[PDB]
Amino acid sequence: GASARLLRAAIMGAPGSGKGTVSSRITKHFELKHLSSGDLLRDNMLRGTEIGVLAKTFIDQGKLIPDDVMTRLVLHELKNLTQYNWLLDGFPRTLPQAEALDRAYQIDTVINLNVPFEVIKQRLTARWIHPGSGRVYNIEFNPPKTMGIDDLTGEPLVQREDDRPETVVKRLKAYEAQTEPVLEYYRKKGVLETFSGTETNKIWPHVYAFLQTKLPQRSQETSVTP
Ligand SMILES: Nc1ncnc2c1ncn2[C@@H]1O[C@H](COP(=O)(O)O)[C@@H](O)[C@H]1O
Repeated sequence: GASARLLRAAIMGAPGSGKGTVSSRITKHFELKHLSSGDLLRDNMLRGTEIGVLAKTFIDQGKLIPDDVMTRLVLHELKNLTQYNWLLDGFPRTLPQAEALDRAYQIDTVINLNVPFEVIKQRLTARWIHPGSGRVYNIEFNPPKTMGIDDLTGEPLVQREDDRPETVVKRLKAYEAQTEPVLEYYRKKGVLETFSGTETNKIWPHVYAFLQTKLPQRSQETSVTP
């Protein structure tokens, strides 16, 4: 369609930054292939491939899969997608992945969502479970009537170790350490576009207006016929 005009883009953002929502809306409104490296890894795992076994090992220890493995897997998929616009998501995560990618394809725009630390920390530590019933409470959307207590039984709620504040802080500092070199690398290339905000619905209009200058709105499903 857009003949020598295909978008090679990447989207970046901390866990809890709303990146997942913004990636959904981009794919809802524009004609592009969204390649998510976490989804490639889940599929390989689901299919029980050798990279699926390798990956599950690391992901269980919350580590990054080595750069060469991750780069090979992604580059193999992009080989197939050259005729489409694409949005890469979760890759590059490290500076060897970004340098490697640059030897194979020219990346035109990297979208970075910059949301304050405390906002991301509040999102990621918000979930509590009542173990007996499976009832979930999210402090932002449906808080219990008394904190740490199940509404219906009065029994205590618990939080997974992953959702605890200290664990979350640790994950965010690691993500920052990892991706800060990547952002600086795209910033020297002049391809980094940063969108800052505290709510995803205030950031989205700007990302939408920015990609509309770049690519084809998916033909017309106006579903809010309001
Ligand atoms: N670009 C990447 N490099 C290395 N590991 C990755 C990458 N993308 C996904 N993963 C991993 O898969 C896990 C979940 O990915 P994510 O869906 O992006 O949180 C991460 O903790 C890493 O173990």
